[PDB]
Amino acid sequence: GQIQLWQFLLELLSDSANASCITWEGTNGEFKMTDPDEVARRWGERKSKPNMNYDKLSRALRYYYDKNIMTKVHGKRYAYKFDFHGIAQALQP
DNA sequence: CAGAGGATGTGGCTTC
DNA sequence: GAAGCCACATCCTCTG
Repeated sequence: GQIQLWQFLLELLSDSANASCITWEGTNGEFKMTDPDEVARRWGERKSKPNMNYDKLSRALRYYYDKNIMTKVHGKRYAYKFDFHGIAQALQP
């Protein structure tokens, strides 16, 4: 508890063990969900919510476009880009 | 199956 | 004991 979504994802990406589950992809910002279910599973877990799936998760991310927190890497599959613009905003009191 | 966004609901923190 | 917003969860009818 006491956490956002866009945070959780960072936590995982800092651990190179989870590269099986979610790995940084090249350019600053870009990453891909190699396993978009083991992700969805651990999220419900951390948020004590055992009905969780990529279906509801990606909707939660689709809100972060308007907030300029992260953006969809168009065409490429299960891939996403963190957005420093609105990241720096949520990182202020 | 993605991926998209509207609609409604929800546990969360709080102002009168 | 109630109205305020917050960031999700739940759902849903598109589309490729």
